[PDB]
Amino acid sequence: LDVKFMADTKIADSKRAFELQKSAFSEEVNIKTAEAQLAYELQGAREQQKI
Amino acid sequence: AQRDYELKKAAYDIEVNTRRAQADLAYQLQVAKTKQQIEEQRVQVQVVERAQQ
Repeated sequence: LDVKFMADTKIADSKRAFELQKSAFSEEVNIKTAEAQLAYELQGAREQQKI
Repeated sequence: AQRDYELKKAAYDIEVNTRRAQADLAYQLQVAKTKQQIEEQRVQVQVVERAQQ
């Protein structure tokens, strides 16, 4: 069991690095996703002006 | 590797969506400009009509 708990800690430290980086990357994806969705209105409203 | 691709996709999608929005609304703008010329002459008939009356 002593070796077991130590093994579980190293698995957790590996988990930690991964989930942390997922979050960092998801922020970037989420940010540019919103822009991609709403750009049609940013341009659409701007074009209604001339129309 | 996924992130590296996802960001370029979103970046290109801004331009594609932007250009699509322009092309989509480009028709009605000209329809307005064309009607602008037409209405002038539609009511110009009223002036000529009244002048003969």
